[PDB]
Amino acid sequence: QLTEEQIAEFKEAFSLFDKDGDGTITTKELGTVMRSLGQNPTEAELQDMINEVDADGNGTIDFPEFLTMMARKMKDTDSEEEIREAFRVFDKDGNGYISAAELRHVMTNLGEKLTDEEVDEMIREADIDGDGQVNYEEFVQMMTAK
Ligand SMILES: CN1CCN(CCCN2c3ccccc3Sc3ccc(C(F)(F)F)cc32)CC1
Ligand SMILES: CN1CCN(CCCN2c3ccccc3Sc3ccc(C(F)(F)F)cc32)CC1
Ligand SMILES: CN1CCN(CCCN2c3ccccc3Sc3ccc(C(F)(F)F)cc32)CC1
Ligand SMILES: CN1CCN(CCCN2c3ccccc3Sc3ccc(C(F)(F)F)cc32)CC1
Ligand SMILES: [Ca+2]
Ligand SMILES: [Ca+2]
Ligand SMILES: [Ca+2]
Ligand SMILES: [Ca+2]
Repeated sequence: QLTEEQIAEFKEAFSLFDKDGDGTITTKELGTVMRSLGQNPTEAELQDMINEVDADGNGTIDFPEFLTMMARKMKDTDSEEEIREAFRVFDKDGNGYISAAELRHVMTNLGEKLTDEEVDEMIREADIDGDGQVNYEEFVQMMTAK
């Protein structure tokens, strides 16, 4: 079940979307985060994404709704392609490995300022074989909660 550590981590993640700190993520905020990741949704696709997670139907996502979404899990059968595309946003040089440098660049473009200690830790926790990098297989497992 949801650990307290995961809750604080998810609250941190929540703040990457909730730019203005008003406690809700709007389509505008979702749009700017997606664009920072090289994605380009239309105002309509942005609305569908919010509506899939919007529980009380008020058009925006508050922390409980985000936590709920984040809390839940699915198998790798759940669009391996989405995972593939996400991997590609990190693996900027296309070599098949996410380096600490690549992880840092992505985070910075997202507006998250990590030190060296934090980047290595994020890497260390996803790294299975111990080479200090995250390959696609390691990435998949991080995502599929297994
Ligand atoms: C001031 N100092 C700034 C950096 N933040 C957290 C750094 C990134 N971070 C992180 C890194 C290592 C170990 C735990 C965590 S919590 C966390 C949760 C989500 C994200 C995310 F957002 F990337 F998904 C990033 C982090 C801690 C406080
Ligand atoms: C049922 N299953 C669960 C719901 N979604 C998963 C996450 C929802 N959502 C989303 C939708 C489409 C594509 C990517 C994403 S990531 C994401 C990030 C933030 C939010 C935001 F902003 F709303 F918080 C909503 C989403 C897929 C379908
Ligand atoms: C639950 N247990 C811990 C979580 N995962 C590893 C998560 C590593 N990870 C991370 C770690 C702490 C805080 C936030 C994040 S988000 C994130 C994003 C990219 C990567 C990247 F790019 F390196 F792969 C790794 C992580 C492994 C299983
Ligand atoms: C428990 N089960 C719940 C669902 N997933 C959530 C996705 C992984 N994720 C993550 C992992 C550990 C700690 C914090 C986070 S927030 C986060 C932010 C970005 C990414 C990234 F990298 F994709 F950009 C991945 C994650 C984790 C495992
Ligand atoms: Ca907001
Ligand atoms: Ca809502
Ligand atoms: Ca790479
Ligand atoms: Ca590795």
